[PDB]
Amino acid sequence: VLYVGSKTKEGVVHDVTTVAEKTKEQVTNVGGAVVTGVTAVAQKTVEGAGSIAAATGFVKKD
Amino acid sequence: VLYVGSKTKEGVVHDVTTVAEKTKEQVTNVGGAVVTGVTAVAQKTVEGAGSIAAATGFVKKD
Amino acid sequence: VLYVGSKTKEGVVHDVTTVAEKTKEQVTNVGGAVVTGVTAVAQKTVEGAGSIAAATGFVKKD
Amino acid sequence: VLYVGSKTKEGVVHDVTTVAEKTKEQVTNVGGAVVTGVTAVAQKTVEGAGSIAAATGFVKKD
Amino acid sequence: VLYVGSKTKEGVVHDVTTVAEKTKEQVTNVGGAVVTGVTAVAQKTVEGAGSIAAATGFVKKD
Amino acid sequence: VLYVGSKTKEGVVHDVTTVAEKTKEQVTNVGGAVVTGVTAVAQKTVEGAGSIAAATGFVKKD
Repeated sequence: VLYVGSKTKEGVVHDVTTVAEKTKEQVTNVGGAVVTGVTAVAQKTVEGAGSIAAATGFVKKD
Repeated sequence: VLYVGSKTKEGVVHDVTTVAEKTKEQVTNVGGAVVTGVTAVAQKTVEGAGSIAAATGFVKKD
Repeated sequence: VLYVGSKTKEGVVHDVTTVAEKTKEQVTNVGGAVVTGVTAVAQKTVEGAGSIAAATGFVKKD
Repeated sequence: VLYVGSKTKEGVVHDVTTVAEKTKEQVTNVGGAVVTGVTAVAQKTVEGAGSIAAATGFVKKD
Repeated sequence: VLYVGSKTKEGVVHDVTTVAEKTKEQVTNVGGAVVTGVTAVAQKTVEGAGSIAAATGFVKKD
Repeated sequence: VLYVGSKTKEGVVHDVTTVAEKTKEQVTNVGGAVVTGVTAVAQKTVEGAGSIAAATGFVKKD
């Protein structure tokens, strides 16, 4: 790898605008995994066997 | 790796705007994992076997 | 690794604006993990087997 | 006139609800009479020759 | 006139609710009569020749 | 006129609620009569020739 004058953006999250007006919500969770908000995960590299990256709303009952 | 004049952004989260006006919410969680807010995870590298990176709303009952 | 004039940003979270006006909330958690606020995790490297990085709203009943 | 146990309502205006959300308006009046709001006139009696009662948006160039 | 146990309401204005949210307005009046707000006129009796009662947005160039 | 146990309301204005949120306004009046607010006029009797009662947004260039 060798960069020369490189305006690079690599593994990036941006400009995630989210408006909400007069919105009702209601959750009744029992042992599950409810996800309702904003999730902005930015990575570059994940190694490994059996790994898990960026696990939103994940239920693992192995 | 070798950089020369490199305006790099690597593994980054930004500009996550979030407005909310007159919004009701209500959660009744029992042993689960409810997630409702803003989550901005930025990493670059995660190694390892069986690891977990960026685990929002995760329930692990292995 | 070798940098020369490198305006680098690596493993960074910024500009996470969050407004909230006249918003009700109500949580009734029992042994779970409810997460409702802002979470800005920024790392660069995490090693290890079986590790966990950036675990929001996580329930581990292994 | 003679009342006995008389729940009378005579010459009355009520319960004039008026909502407005995200509404633009723009008037360019020149010598006229522009009327844009809420007008609730309640009278009982008006006598006289040539009189005028309850004159909204009225232009009189006699 | 003679009242006996008379819950009378005569010449009355009430319960004029008026909400407005995020509303622009703009007036450019020149010698006219622009009316934009709430007007609640309640009278009972007006006598006289040539009189005027309850004159909103009125232009009289006689 | 003779009252006996008479809960009378005569020539009355009440309960004029008026909310306004995030509302712009702009007036450029030149010799006219711009009216933008709340006006609650309550009278009972007005006599006389050529009189004027309850004159909102009135321009008289006779």
